[PDB]
This record gives sequence, structure tokens and C-alpha cells, in this order.
Amino acid sequence: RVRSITLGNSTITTQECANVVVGYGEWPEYLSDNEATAEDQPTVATCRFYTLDSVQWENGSPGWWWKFPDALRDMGLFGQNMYYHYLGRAGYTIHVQCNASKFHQGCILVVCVPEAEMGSAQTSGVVNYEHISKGEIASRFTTTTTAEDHGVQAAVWNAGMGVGVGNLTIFPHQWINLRTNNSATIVMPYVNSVPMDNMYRHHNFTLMIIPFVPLDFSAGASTYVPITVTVAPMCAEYNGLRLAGHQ
Amino acid sequence: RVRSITLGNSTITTQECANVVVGYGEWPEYLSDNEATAEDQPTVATCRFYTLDSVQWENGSPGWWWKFPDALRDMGLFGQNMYYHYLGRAGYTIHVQCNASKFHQGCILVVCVPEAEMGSAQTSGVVNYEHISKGEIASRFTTTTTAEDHGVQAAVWNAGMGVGVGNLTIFPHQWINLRTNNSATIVMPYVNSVPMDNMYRHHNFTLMIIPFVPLDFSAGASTYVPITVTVAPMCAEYNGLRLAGHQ
Amino acid sequence: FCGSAMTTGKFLLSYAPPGAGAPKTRKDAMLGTHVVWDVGLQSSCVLCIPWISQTNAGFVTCWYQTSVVSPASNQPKCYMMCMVSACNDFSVRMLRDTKFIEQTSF
Amino acid sequence: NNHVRSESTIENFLARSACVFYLEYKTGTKEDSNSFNNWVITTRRVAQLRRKLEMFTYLRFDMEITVVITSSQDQSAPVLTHQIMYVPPGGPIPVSVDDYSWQTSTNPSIFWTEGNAPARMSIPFISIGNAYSNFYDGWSHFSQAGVYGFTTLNNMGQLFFRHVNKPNPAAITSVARIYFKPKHVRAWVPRPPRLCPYINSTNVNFEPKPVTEVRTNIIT
Amino acid sequence: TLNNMGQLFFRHVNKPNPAAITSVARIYFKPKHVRAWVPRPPRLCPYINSTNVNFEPKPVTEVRTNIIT
Repeated sequence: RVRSITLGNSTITTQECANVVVGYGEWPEYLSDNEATAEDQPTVATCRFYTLDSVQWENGSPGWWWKFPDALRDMGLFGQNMYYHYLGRAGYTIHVQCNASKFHQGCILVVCVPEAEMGSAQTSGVVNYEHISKGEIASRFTTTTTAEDHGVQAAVWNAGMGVGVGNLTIFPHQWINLRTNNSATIVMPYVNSVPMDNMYRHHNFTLMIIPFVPLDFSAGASTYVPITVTVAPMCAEYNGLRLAGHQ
Repeated sequence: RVRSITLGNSTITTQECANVVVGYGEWPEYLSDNEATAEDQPTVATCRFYTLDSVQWENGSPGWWWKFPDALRDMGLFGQNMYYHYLGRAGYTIHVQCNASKFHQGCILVVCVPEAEMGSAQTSGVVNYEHISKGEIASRFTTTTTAEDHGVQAAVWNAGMGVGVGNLTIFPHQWINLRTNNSATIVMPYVNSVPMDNMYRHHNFTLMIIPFVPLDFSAGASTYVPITVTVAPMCAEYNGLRLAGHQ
Repeated sequence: FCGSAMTTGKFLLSYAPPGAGAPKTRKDAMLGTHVVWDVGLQSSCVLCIPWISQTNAGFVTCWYQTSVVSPASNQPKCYMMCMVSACNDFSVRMLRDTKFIEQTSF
Repeated sequence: NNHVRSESTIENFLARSACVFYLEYKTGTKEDSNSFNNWVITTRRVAQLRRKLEMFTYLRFDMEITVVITSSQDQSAPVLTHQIMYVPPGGPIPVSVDDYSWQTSTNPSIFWTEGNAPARMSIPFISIGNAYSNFYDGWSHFSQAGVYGFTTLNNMGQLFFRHVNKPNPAAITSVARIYFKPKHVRAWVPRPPRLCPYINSTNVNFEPKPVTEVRTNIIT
Repeated sequence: TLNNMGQLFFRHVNKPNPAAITSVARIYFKPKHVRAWVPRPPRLCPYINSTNVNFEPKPVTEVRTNIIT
């Protein structure tokens, strides 16, 4: 018993029941504020699944993370609208799911952290762009403290922010625990101080996946379980670019 | 007394009265035939002016011609849809207009010839692509017969088709005669044997401009009058590219 | 898909419109028309492709999205078949003789 | 007059019989060089005919082909039977007097004997297009590099002719002359008349010519 | 005894006379008012005998250079 959601030009099959967790209990919207007579802005054909490259999960892997909207910067038409518009906004629907037998075990945490600000490997350096992003390729945490020329101070058990890793369930989150689940859904609305801002310059939230109980398998069976993430924009808007004038 | 037509993202100011000549008395349409259950096709944001480069008109210039739709092959989004679709159709609105004082004189003929088939410079050769097209740059006729490795047998007074040049007014046409007019409009619908065909492989019609009475000017005054053409697609369609299936 | 009942994978089926070359990467294929077909839920998929008639013509391509997950099988041979038929309305005109048999011989 | 004309209808401006070809063949073995002969159906062979079908850009019609055939012996038998075979375009064709392309079941054929009213049959509109094209402005290939004009457009079948009797002493030579007329014409989009004499039979190639005759002076 | 139909014979009706005459008669055949019941898959192997369905094994299809595009 399954149904297949489709957003047109893309389709993905999902388990019938898996629950959705709406972050802060509000769906993506188009803003309805007036005084846009002097700054009119149009709403769109970007509302389709984009499937990022799958990553291995193997026993003793420490975690992964990506930063939006700068992980979709090379994807299709949505990447063009970070470059032909100076301001934007957009909510997201994120399905994280994976395969697995019934002989596997372990559970992982899926969380979206608005405004995750990373440390720096040495305690007086400043992290640079290339070490805090990796495009649509997953970045990763590491166990065991080690220096880097810039680098994020990854540690897993501080989460790169110097907070308890067990307390990250304050943000919108889902557990994917093998022997029950194998999928999760988080719908994340646009949260920022200002209503719109430059896509390139800023990051809105950082998806993270942290294994707690690590992968293991009974006699025989594959030594890895692949994970896949799929992200689709919802209710996006961008600044105008039309004169309000005439001849 | 003027009004300015606008097709959104483009605007052009036109003289209030100048008449439109609808070629064969039918406007561009979307086809309404059924049995497109097995070959569904979607209709669009290409419906905007495209202004081609202006050409000089000077005393003793012999004429010009362009071939559609292969003169708009580098233009914007409309050029992308000759490359992401295997079949298409589209009517056109063409405004030809020019400047001039009241001290100039002469008149030119504007005509659109469906299925204009060109000769070849030698009478046993075969014309090649590069000599019968020049992209969005105007090609030109020449007075005085001369050979070419391929070439069109241009002559003006045969019109490159071995017919009287005085009898080209059988096709949709407008005279632009200085001392009255300075503009013309031809709306040309899609005319072909088959309902849709490949944009690159075929040419639908050849715009031509032939001076009869040549440019001349009274004491002082500029020695050239510039001509400009502007072409906007109307009611375009292209073949589908969606499965009719399901999971 | 005719593999075992404990095998699970995901494939990305893809279709290219006529007058456009085959995709060269799974990334390319994905941005085209594609149906993600999960083996482990569905055991078949039907694509109904419009607009065939007679080079230029579309392409059908299948791509791994994930590698297959074996139960414990020691030969990882799994297979899939493909079937084809005309769909709904169809038309032909103008009879002519087939090219696959050549003359008498007796 | 006293009413609207009807001698200048499209249907009466066309649809007149005209000779378009004639050919010869003679009784003889399959070894013999000429012993069957063919003609490809085209309307560009005859200049006079060609002129009046280049008045329009698109046409669709059925056509009637009547062949009238005579024969004569040459210097020193039963009545001869002639076969005329129409091959629709994309069929098999014979390369010799004896082939299985005269025995094929999907090619219409007329057996006819001398001393009868001449054979004819109509061929109905054949083309996947919705009209024949008398002008074309493209290339055969999907990238421009094909053959310019008259590619797969304006392609119709072809006839073949042979005697049906066995060879016998004293050669017989036949001459068959072909008459052609269209019927049920419909024309779309007119053209200005051709002004320069035809050169090739597959191109619109032409040699420049004066527009009009000289006058002695423009004033009267 | 299935698929048994008659047969034709041909002769001249005149008396023999000096100088042989040789005739060639060619037969054309068509059915009319057909009705068909139960379809079959098309024959794939060239016919051998004219009274048996005997055949010599043949490849299903032409080779390709590789299955991937």
C-alpha cells in the first residue's frame, strides 16, 4: 500500500504512512503584505523534486550535513534564479529515506537546524567558504579532534556548534529507526529576520544526519545501506525586474 | 497621435494608423484537431518583440532578404525551442518601418513569399546552406550577374526564382512610399502542407525588401535612411515530451 | 523485474524527446523526463510514449540510481525483461510486401 | 455573357490529357539489353505541363494514366499480351525481365491484349503529406547538409512494361505512349508565372532573362 | 484430407495443323469474403517443403554493437 506523489516532470514513490513533521506548524506561504506598490515582486515552475547523490552508510561512519539553499546552486532552473534575482525566499519539502533489510539495525537522527553557525578548527582562525560548503556533495563530521588550515571543528558530540548533540531534538526532527521506519519527512518554512534576502550570501538552515546506534548486520547481508535525500522547493518568490513606468 | 503596443518585457511605439495586412485573411491560431490523445502537445512565454539589426538604405542599394524561422535561431528563448523540440509551428507579426525626412523620396516593396526556392549561381551546381542563409544578418541581392562557388543567382529583376519582379505583389505585401507611409505591417499565419515540422530543417517564408524607385535627397540631408524590422511570434506550439504512463 | 523477492533497488527510467540525443550522465537523464521506479514496491512500470511515426526519434534509457541490495545471494544475477505493444488508437495506410522472406525455393 | 464564367475554374484550367512520355521495348530473352522498360512518374518532364502546375504551391489530386500502345514487326504469330505494372513508392522493382518482382502480389498490374480499347486505371492520392509540394525550401537531413529541394516530397511510383508471351522467331518492337491527366484538383496559395526557360528537371535553376520586349520609344 | 481443393487442366480445342503453337497461361488468384478465426504468430524461418512445417533453426534477431546507448 503506497501512493506516488508527483510534482510534474518528476515523480517519487513513497510509503503510504510515514507522517509529516511540519516545522513550527506552519506551511510555506506567499507573503501577502502591501506596500509592494514600490517594490512589486512576481511569484512558478520551480516546484519539482531534485534528487541529490546518495551516500553510503557503513558501520562507524560519523555523519553528514549539507547547507541550503547553497546545495541546490547547480540544480536546474532553481540555480538560475539565484543569479537573475537579487532577493528570494522559499520553503522546502525534504524526504529522507533509505533501503534496508530486516537483519540490519541502528537508528539515525534527521534534523534541520535554522541558522547553524559553525566553529573553526583552531580557536582563533576564521573558517572560509570552501570548508563550510561542498555544493551538492555532502560534507561530513569526523570523530577525533584534528586541526585544519580553516576547517569546521567537527566532533559529532558537539555538533560543530559547541552544544550537546543529544539536545538537537529541539529543532524539527524525525528519527528513522530500522525495524519500523525507513523514511521521514520534514516540511520546513522560510524563517529569517527579514522577509527576503540574497540566496548566495546567506544560508537558511543546515540539514544534518547523525547516526547514534551504528549500522550492523546479521550473518551474510550487505555491509552498507545507502541513504538518499530529495528536496523540492515550495511557494518560492523573487524580486521584480520590471519598470512601473511607461513611455 | 500614436499608441504603443507592448507584448510584455518589450514595447515598441507605432504610428496610430498604418493598416495591417493579414496574409490570406486568417490570424494565427492554435490547432484544435483531436487524435492528439497519442501525441499530445503543449502550447507560452515566447510572444515578445525581437528587433533585428538595422540596415542602411542608400542610393543604388539593390535589396535584402532574410529567411524565417532560421533568422531567429540565436534569439532568446525562441531559439531554445528549436533545440528542445522536434516539431513546431508559429505565426508571426512583422513591423517594418524606417525614418525619413520630407526631402527624401523613393519607395520600396515589402513582401513575404511562402516557400521561396532559390536558384544557383551556375546552372548545374547546387546551393549550400551558408550561401542561402546568414542567420539574423541580412542577406542581399545584387545587380549584375556574377558567378559564385555555390551562391544564389541573385539578380533583383528575377528575384532569385526566375519570375518577374513586378509580379511579386501576388503574395502578402505592402508598399512603403515616402511622402505618405514610413511603416507597414504584415501578419503572416503558418502555411505548410503538414501541420508541424522541424524548425531547423525547413524554411517557411522569406521576407524580402526590394527598392524600386531608389533613394535620393534634396540639398543637404543625410545620404542614408536606416530600415529596421521587428518580428514577434504569435500562437506558437511545440510537440510534447511527457509520458502518458504511470508507475 | 524478475529478480528475487528480497532484492531491492531503485532505477531511474528516462525518456528523451525526438530530436535530442541520449543523456550522457544520470544527472542529465534526471533533468529530462524520468520516472523513479522503486523495485521493492512495484514489480513493473508502464511508460506510454506518445508521438512515434515513421535518424531522429527519442530514446529510452534505464540507469542505476542505487546498486541492488542482495539478501545473501552469492551470484548477484538478477534480470529484467521488457515487453511492448501498441497503445489505443493506431493507424496504417498503404499495403506493401514484407522484407523478411525472399522468394520461393521449392 | 449573361452570367458568371466557368471556363476559368481551377478544375477546367487543369485536367486535360497530355502526352508525357513514350518508350520502347521488344520481345527477347532476359539476356537482351532492352526487353523491358520503365518510366518514373513525374510532371516536370514536359515544359508546357510544368508551367501550369507551378501556378500553385500545393495541390492534391487523383490521376488517371492511359497508355495507348502500338507495335510493329521488323524484316524476316499469336496476338501479344502486354503487362503494365504499377509499383507504389517503396516497393520492390525488377532489374531484369524475369524476377519475383513481376510475381509480387502487392503491385497492381494490368494484362491487356491488342485490338481492345487502351488500358487505363486511376491512382488515388498517395503521399503521407496532405498535399504535393511544388516548391520546397529545406534539406533532406535533419541538419542542413542534405539535398536542397524536392527531396522525399513529390515522390510517386513508377511503371514497368514487358511482353508476357515467350520469345519466338522474328522480333516484335512495341512503342507505348503515356497520357496523363489529374482530376479533382484543389489548389492552395498562388505563385507568379515562371519567366525563364527550364534547365534541370529537379531544380529551379535558371539563367537571367530580360523582363520584356523593347519598344521603339515610350511616347506615342 | 484437409486443405484439398480441385485442379485445373488445359488443352487446345483445335485439331493439330502444320507449325506448332505453344501457349503460356499464367494464373492469378485472389480470395474474397474472408473470415478469420484464431490468430498465430508470424513465421520466422524460411519455408522448406510445400507440405510440412519443417524448418531449419535461425537467430531471433540481428546483432547490435552493444546494448547501451
